Amino acid sequence: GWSPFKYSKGNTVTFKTPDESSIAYMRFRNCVFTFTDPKGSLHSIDVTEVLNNMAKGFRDAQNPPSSFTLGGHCQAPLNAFSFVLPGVNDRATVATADEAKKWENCDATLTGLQRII
Amino acid sequence: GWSPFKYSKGNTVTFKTPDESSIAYMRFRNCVFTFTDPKGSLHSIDVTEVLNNMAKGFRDAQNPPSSFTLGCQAPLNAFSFVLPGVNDRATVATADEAKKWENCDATLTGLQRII
Repeated sequence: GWSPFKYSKGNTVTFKTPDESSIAYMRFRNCVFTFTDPKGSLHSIDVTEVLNNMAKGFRDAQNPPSSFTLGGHCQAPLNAFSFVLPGVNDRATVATADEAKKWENCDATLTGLQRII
Repeated sequence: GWSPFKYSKGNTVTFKTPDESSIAYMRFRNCVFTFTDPKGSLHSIDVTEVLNNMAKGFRDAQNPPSSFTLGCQAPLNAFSFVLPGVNDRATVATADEAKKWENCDATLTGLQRII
């Protein structure tokens, strides 16, 4: 059965199987990343397949993990840049660490449903 | 005020000012790119700022055109805009997989105006 989840700005976003079985069988539906920009406007994007692809990336793991964490190598907390919306928060549109500094107090949320098959 | 537009699969997508003025003053609102994948599932993306950014690319021009065309030019198709994780080049990375998208539907709707 599907289980909704909700993360907010600053969360370390870790997705875990309920019984420590393999993360590669974790599936997602209706996942929406929402954020504000420095002018205060809202942006949203469906990131369901990004998340499904992340779980499927563990298919070949010999020692299969029971979780995966969004940050990357530094478990980067959820912020306006956690998922790319082309034209808004991509590094062509925000091409500097200084330019990205303006987005430091913008809100961000991640909601969706997960399950294991 | 804002004017609606709508483009369908295989249309040549050209945005044109109505008075032959510079296209760098065209702006967009509520632009959504929708497409189907080879399995039949529907996908959508907000492409409002992608389109604003194309128009903005003409701000510095000495002799700006009165139009720009999504593009030589490629008619609207499932790859006309990128939805990360679905139709990007890391996800559809081989020629046999790309071929499966050839018949997929694609639609572009939004509002436009001169500012």
